[PDB]
Amino acid sequence: IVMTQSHKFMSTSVGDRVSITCKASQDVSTAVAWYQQKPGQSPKLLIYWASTRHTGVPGRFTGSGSGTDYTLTISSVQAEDLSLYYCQQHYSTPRTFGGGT
Amino acid sequence: IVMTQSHKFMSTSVGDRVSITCKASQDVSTAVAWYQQKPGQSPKLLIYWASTRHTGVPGRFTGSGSGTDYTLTISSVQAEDLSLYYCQQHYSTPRTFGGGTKL
Amino acid sequence: IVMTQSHKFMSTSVGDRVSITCKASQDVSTAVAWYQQKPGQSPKLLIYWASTRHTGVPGRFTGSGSGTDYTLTISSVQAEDLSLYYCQQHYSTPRTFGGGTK
Amino acid sequence: IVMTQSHKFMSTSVGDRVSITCKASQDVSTAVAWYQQKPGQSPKLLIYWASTRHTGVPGRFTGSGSGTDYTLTISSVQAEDLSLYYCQQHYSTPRTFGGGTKL
Amino acid sequence: VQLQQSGAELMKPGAAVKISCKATGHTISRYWIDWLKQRPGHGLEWIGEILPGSGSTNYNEKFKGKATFTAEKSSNTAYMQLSSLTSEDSAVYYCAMGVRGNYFDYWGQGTTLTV
Amino acid sequence: VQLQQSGAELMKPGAAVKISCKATGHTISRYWIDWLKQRPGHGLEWIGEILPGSGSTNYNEKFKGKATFTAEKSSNTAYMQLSSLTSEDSAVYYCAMGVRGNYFDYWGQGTTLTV
Amino acid sequence: VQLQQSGAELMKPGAAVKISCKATGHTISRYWIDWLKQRPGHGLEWIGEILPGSGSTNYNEKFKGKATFTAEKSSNTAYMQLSSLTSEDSAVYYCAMGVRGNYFDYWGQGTTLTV
Amino acid sequence: VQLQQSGAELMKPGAAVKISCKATGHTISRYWIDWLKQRPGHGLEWIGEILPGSGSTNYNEKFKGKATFTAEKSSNTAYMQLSSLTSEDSAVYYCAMGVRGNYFDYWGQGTTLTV
Amino acid sequence: PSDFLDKLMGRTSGYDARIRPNFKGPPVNVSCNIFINSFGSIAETTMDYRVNIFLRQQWNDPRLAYNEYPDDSLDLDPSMLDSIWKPDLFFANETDNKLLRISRNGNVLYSIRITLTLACPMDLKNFPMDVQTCIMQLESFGYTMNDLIFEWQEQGAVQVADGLTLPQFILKEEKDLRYCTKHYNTGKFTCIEARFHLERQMGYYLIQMYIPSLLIVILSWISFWINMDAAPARVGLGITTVLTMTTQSSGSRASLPKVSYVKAIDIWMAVCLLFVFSALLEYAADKISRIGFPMAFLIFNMFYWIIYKI
Amino acid sequence: MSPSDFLDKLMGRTSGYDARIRPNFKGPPVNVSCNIFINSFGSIAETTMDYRVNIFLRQQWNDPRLAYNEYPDDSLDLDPSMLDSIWKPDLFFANENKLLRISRNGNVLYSIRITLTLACPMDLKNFPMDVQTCIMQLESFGYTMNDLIFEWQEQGAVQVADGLTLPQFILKEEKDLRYCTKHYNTGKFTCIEARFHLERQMGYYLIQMYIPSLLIVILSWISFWVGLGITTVLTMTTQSSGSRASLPKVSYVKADIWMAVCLLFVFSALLEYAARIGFPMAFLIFNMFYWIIYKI
Amino acid sequence: SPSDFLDKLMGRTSGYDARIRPNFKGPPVNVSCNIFINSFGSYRVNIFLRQQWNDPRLAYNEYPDDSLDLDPSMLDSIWKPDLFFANEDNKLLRISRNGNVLYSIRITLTLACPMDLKNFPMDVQTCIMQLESFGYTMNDLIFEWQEQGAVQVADGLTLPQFILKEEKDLRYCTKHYNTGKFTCIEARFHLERQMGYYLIQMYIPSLLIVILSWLGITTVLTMTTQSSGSRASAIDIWMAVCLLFVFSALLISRIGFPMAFLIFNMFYWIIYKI
Amino acid sequence: SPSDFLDKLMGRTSGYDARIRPNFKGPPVNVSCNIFINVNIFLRQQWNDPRLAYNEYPDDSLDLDPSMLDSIWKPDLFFNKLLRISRNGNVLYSIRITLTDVQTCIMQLESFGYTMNDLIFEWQEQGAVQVADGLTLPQFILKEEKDLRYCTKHYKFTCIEARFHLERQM
Ligand SMILES: *[C@@H]1O[C@H](CO)[C@@H](O[C@@H]2O[C@H](CO)[C@@H](O[C@@H]3O[C@H](CO[C@H]4O[C@H](CO[C@H]5O[C@H](CO)[C@@H](O)[C@H](O)[C@@H]5O[C@H]5O[C@H](CO)[C@@H](O)[C@H](O)[C@@H]5O)[C@@H](O)[C@H](O)[C@@H]4O)[C@@H](O)[C@H](O)[C@@H]3O)[C@H](O)[C@H]2NC(C)=O)[C@H](O)[C@H]1NC(C)=O
Ligand SMILES: *[C@@H]1O[C@H](CO)[C@@H](O[C@@H]2O[C@H](CO)[C@@H](O[C@@H]3O[C@H](CO)[C@@H](O)[C@H](O[C@H]4O[C@H](CO)[C@@H](O)[C@H](O)[C@@H]4O)[C@@H]3O)[C@H](O)[C@H]2NC(C)=O)[C@H](O)[C@H]1NC(C)=O
Repeated sequence: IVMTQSHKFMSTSVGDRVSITCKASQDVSTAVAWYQQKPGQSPKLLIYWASTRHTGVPGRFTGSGSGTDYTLTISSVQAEDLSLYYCQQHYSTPRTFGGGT
Repeated sequence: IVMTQSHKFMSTSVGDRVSITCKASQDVSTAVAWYQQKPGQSPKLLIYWASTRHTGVPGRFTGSGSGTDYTLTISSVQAEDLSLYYCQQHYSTPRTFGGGTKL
Repeated sequence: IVMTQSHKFMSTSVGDRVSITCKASQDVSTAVAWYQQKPGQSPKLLIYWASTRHTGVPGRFTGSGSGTDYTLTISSVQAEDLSLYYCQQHYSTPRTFGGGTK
Repeated sequence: IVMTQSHKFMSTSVGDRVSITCKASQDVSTAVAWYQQKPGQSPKLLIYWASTRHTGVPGRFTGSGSGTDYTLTISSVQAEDLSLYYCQQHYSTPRTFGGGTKL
Repeated sequence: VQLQQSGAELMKPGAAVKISCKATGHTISRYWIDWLKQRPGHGLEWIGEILPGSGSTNYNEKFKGKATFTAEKSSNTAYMQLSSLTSEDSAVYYCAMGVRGNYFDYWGQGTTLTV
Repeated sequence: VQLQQSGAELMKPGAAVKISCKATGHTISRYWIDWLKQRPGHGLEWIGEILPGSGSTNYNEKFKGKATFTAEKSSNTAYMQLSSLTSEDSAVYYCAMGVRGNYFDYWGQGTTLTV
Repeated sequence: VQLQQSGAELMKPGAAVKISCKATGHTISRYWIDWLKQRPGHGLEWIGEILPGSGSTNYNEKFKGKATFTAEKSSNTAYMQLSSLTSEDSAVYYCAMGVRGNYFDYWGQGTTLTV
Repeated sequence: VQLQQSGAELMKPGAAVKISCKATGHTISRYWIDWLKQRPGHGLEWIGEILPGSGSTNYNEKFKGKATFTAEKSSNTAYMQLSSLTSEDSAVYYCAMGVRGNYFDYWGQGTTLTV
Repeated sequence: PSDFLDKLMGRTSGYDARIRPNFKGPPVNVSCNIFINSFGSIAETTMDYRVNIFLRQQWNDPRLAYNEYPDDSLDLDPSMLDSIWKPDLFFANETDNKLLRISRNGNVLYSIRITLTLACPMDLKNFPMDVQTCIMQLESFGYTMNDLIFEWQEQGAVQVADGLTLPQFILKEEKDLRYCTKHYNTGKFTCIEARFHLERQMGYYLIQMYIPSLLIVILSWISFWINMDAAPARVGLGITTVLTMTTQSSGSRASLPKVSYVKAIDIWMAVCLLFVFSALLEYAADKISRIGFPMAFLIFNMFYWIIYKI
Repeated sequence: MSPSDFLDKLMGRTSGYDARIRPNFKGPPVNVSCNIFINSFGSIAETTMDYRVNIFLRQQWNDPRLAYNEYPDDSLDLDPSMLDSIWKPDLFFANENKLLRISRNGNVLYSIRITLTLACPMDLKNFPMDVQTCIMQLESFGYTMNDLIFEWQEQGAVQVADGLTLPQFILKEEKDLRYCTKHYNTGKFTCIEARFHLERQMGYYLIQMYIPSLLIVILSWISFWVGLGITTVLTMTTQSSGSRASLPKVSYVKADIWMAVCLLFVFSALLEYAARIGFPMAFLIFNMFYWIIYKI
Repeated sequence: SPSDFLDKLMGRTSGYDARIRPNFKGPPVNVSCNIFINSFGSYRVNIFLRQQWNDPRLAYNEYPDDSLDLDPSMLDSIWKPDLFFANEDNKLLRISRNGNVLYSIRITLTLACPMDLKNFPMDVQTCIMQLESFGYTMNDLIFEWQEQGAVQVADGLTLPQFILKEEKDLRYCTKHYNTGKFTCIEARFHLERQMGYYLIQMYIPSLLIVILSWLGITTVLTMTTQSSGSRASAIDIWMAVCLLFVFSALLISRIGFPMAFLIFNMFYWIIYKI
Repeated sequence: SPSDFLDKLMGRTSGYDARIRPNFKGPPVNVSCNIFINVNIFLRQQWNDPRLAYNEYPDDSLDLDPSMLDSIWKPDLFFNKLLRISRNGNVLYSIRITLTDVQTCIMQLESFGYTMNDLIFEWQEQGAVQVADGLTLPQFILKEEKDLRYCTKHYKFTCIEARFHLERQM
């Protein structure tokens, strides 16, 4: 199984709702991490097991997801923190990431 | 969870036996706890688990009652202890006290 | 278990085989030890556990048997012992010793 | 025990591959050993349990086979292995060797 | 065993109330120190007990957020914190220590609070 | 391991019997010793045996009361005792010590008794 | 936990690439070091993990043979090794130390290789 | 770990032949040593092996009586006694010490016997 | 014994042994007590000891009512020891011998034999003649106050058997039977403390260690009476009394553990050597040497034992 | 109301319960929330690295199919005789008597007494500043991160017993509750640890060991003001034998340096005699220099 | 029903029998194993074991992943390799897709060491763990190894009295009993005893006894009380040459004793450097 | 031929009670046992048992599992256990057992249920005592000859004793 985003480039204004979709064909677990990759530096970790925030994540970054298809929301989106967002899957032997959004 | 008595007022007479009841929202247990208080000072207890008693006490107490019918019975009514008492159930996690039925 | 033999004597010379069996009735399968007593001596054994002999004079031992029939082959004889033989068992409560011949 | 080597004098040349039959009809095990014996010497170890090679043997001597008929599969013949050889039975108490086959 | 409380105190509406419960004779983290609220007019009500060595608690369902607890080993006292002081503060506060049951035999002298 | 039996004795009809089988080489309280009545002419049958250390016994049903035993540790002997001697005491007594089974291998030189 | 990699480096096609992920602060022989391949254009992809004390590994099925690993306790690093550099080397190599899970939080700064 | 035997030897028919397999490099009382009969013109067949520590043997049903063994610890050898030498002794006797399997890896050079 | 017992217990009535009987009931009290088989093995280094206890406990089980037989003494077979309800006994300093005497109403008297290996925390007050509290706690863990409570019996709760000897102690008949209660984060649990008024006597070490340390103190009455005109005869044996101390200070280290406060026994070890370590300075510098030290320790020897005899 | 069918409704014969499977299979990893309570202090073993104590190991987790909608009581406890058919996590210690709560939502509490003398890797550089620390690690064996996660509870899940005293040491209140998580060939495991800091007062082995050596310091100086100096180094030889009662064979040197600095200066007076104020005051300028360092 | 898909191997479905070994009438399988230690001291070692084999009767095609962990209550009905140490429940289960089983044993066994005790300060204290077979001949199992990384040591495990060296000799120890042919594997643990303690505690104060010999009614008993702490639990040549040094002073030579020690000084360093 | 016939003579019928002795109401069965030392030892018994005979299986020296023996007869010998079966039923059987001047540390090997005349115990005739290969000991080993007799305890019980003759170095 692969972890693919639905839409490649979604964008809204400052501080609006977003629906990041990470498409999977089946429901295996909630064991999905999330990443951001700013242009020029390394990808850092935000959420682990789709519920718990990492030490250093500033608040509003809240992950979720249940069922065969996954979804979340980011309420207060800053104007300087729009970059590539990747999927993650560590519940099987292909430890594949996402395409990027 | 509630611990509801019978009425809001009783009657008293010197040298008799009383019979006051106290019920709950459901039929919980036989965890009867009457508390010895007076108007003005801090409360204590008189009866716990409907039969046993704390030390340093006036020994005129006859606790009874079980199940859906509780009964607190004084042997002889004194004149130095004219005060109201508080029924408690202490088996469930809400520790609800009594309402008050003024003798 | 009654244990006795009808026949008593057989005439032979030095160099011929002698073997007389017996008939029991119960299970004494490998609990047979035929003895031998002589006048002026002690009752000695010629076999024990129906197959073997005590060490020091092993010598003359040859014997077998199963169920109620028991043999003890005395093939190349000599002229030391001349007496009356028997048949016995020592597993159950009646235990007889008998005698012996050649 | 059905055990023979049905071929004795086979053709050979420098750089060939040959199929060998240590013939059996019933099952014994997947445990044979091919002993190569030069004339007037000792049969040495080259393969054991039909797949695992001993230290000191080149990569040409590769055993194969499964079930009844087992086969030693050599890849390239040099001028140092045109000789006699034997197979072996393991899973029975008469651990007897094969008949014989010469290159 | 003596359960000593603090004196009288008057607070403004919307403030917080900090009261203590000094326990002499034994260590402060030994037994359960439960807190009760004695308000006249109607019947009484339960608040919740704490262990002063760990801090685990069992709140009432109506009183989650209203009643919060604090403990301390060095001062040998037990604390109490309040929030959103409405007109239902006219009561007498007690710190009970029921040793051999969830009923209560030892009590404090009472601390007068009102709003 | 050797056995040494006692000497002969001339008793009366109705008297007692006392003989000894000296065991030189091993302790008397270790191995079972059986006494067999070797009467000529008739058959032979089981009497009963004892351990001279524990006193455990196993008699025959027809032989209760007639056969009695006596043990002694410091003499390395086994004492056979009889009572009410009839006219069939013409038999040679044997300390049959079968060490390794219900059969018997170790024997004495012969204890000739008659009445 | 900080991880320091090597600088920019270039190799010829068909050669091998040796990079070092220096681990400062902690012992090299305890935590896993899993390696990622970040190529632009397409999505990100995974290589395979190793323990620096046993050499145990679980490669991707389509990526076997291309990736070989090497541990060294004296340098406190982990080595990525390649062979037969084709035109698909346009990627950035990372060393990700997932300590409390098989997700990744502790990364390197990035190593620039291309063919 | 090697195996060494004695030189050439010849006897009469019906005599006894004593051969040895010296173990230089290891002790004789640890590994099993099996013996073969390499007769030219016929197929080979099993004889039987012994352990020089216990002397326990396992023969073939075909060749009982002909094969007899003898162990010795002072010279670290494993003998092979023969008897009733018929016209089939034209063979080479090998000491085959197989340790990690019932196949035979550690061979001897053999000893030429014929009758 | 078993024809009418098991059929009326599990089949036709269904005595559910994996729950407590009298569902929706009060906490079923007990009257637990001890009976000593033997004391002994009181160690002082590792401060542990072993006590054998004949337990027997009571309750009122309503599923022990009979109507067929008139008998009362009904010790059952030991095969059914796990088919009954047992209170969760654990110990805080940690043929089946189970004789159970049931009644008609259900008064079961179930016995247990336990050889426990208790501990005694020793706080030094005066260790030669102290009263040392060695605790003994009947503890419950699976049940709270709402389901199970332990009690002693009313008459003769603690008792010793018929005059058995005691290794280097005697126990007072008066004891303490307070009712403690432990508190945990799932509920408060049952605590039954039996404080032992336990003394010990110097009958071991009257011969072993620290009364032979007074063999140095009676030698300290000798190493000062001699005049200062003898170098191999006064400090020739005066160097002996400080190496003999090292042979018995290890005696206060081998059979004695390390404690927190200074030892009440070992306080007269160093102060007897403290006098002679100032008289060795006077060699650079006789009536005081003759009379002084026997009138210098007796002023403290009578003063010490009056205070520390309580 | 059938009080015996309540146990049959969730487990036993009906409902298909099995302790051989993880609760909420094909789902999230079931985390537990542990809390420990030490009971009995004793036997600091500097020879065999041991630390004898028994601890109540209570843990709270969630079970989906262990719920009920029949009885009104929320926190009902059970007897320990049921755990043979009840799911339990794999607990042991890498440095190497129950109750069963069944809540309404599915919370299960489970506490046993680990009877284990804990192994303790400690350092013994210099004990007035090298605080003794014993480490116990609660790492599992049967499940990876995707099935079972261990962590401490944030509300102060670790505590010391109330009337607990301790010989030769003191025990502090604050402690670290960080992670120690493992990485094996099977996978990676969930380790959690605590540090029990142990320091002393101002020396009982001052009184036990150093005062009998300081008693020789005055005794080794009275030769200044042959049979005395050899006897006092023989007394230092006897105190060196008494300083190895149960002490280990440590490759580095111990705060052993106090015995050695008094063993060095006792024969230096006799070789000076072989060769009155200046030599005993040379110790006091170092003894005052000695104790300044150890206040760290 | 994924709950009734776990008893497909054991219990009422497909008939797995743990008292019979699968892959029968066939060759011996390769039970490749690996060990893991975390703490050893006082000889007491805690060992975690890992294993690997295969059989056709434990395969499945229902679940896609290979890493499938059972609980430790599933060992009652699986085939166990009959292990025990010849010098002597936390058991992780694992079933791969083809049939590979990563089974494990936690070891609390106490090993003993037939070691060279002569030069105890400076010996390679080689110790052995025989992980050899019990219940079969060489027709059902063969003990082999992971070819790289067969021994793993924890990072913080640096205990005194010695160090644990990095290189370890690993070879075979193949057994031969009257039952049949047993497979054996071992691991020589090259323990080197460190210096420092035996110099400062044992050598130097007994070297100091030589220094105050540079008297005779107490230096003899001074060497006696050294044996009070060195006999209750290379060191014996030092207790014997100083047994003569205390008598040589009791029986040029002012400088001769540090010259009679100078022939003995490097005599320790030449021999006991190996 | 599948392996499902292992519980054919065992299992449900054929009268295989795991407690009663072989050769029922008949001859004694003697064990020719022998030991192996490493005091930890490793004893193995072997005896004749015609009850476990077979004809449909071709191999004679097969091997069973150490967990097969909860329904297999044992001797009642009192003071990690495998078994193999021959063609006629010569069952070799061992248990991993430990046992905690020229002296003999005596051993005593007896029956529990019944007396001697149905269960006799013996040694074997060749190499009944076995020693390890490279056993070094703290200067306290045993010599090469170990004489073998009975002791014949009575309570009549069998006995398997061995005189472990030893030496003592310096
Ligand atoms: C223990 O139990 C396991 C479990 O059943 C079994 O071991 C495993 O058995 C399976 C089945 O046979 C094996 O799978 C095979 O893998 C084959 C790999 O193919 C590649 O390698 C072949 C030979 O290897 C040479 O070439 C490679 C790459 O070119 C180099 O590593 C090297 O040059 C090799 O030659 C070297 O060999 C030795 C050992 O390193 C050196 O000493 C020499 O000097 C020499 O340099 C090659 O022919 C092939 O073309 C490939 O390149 C695969 O083909 C085949 O189809 C099959 O799937 C497992 O590999 C094997 N091991 C493991 C760990 O799983 C078995 O029961 C037992 N194993 C043993 C060893 O007893
Ligand atoms: C894994 O373990 C956790 C135990 O930590 C277990 O329980 C979850 O615990 C967390 C907190 O520990 C709970 O989160 C809270 O939930 C309430 C109700 O939804 C919220 O209101 C809370 O937010 C308030 O509180 C915060 C402080 O705690 C404030 O900072 C904040 O501003 C809010 O005022 C808080 O989010 C959580 O509800 C539970 N339960 C769940 C299902 O997460 C968890 O169940 C375990 N997971 C498993 C077993 O899968």
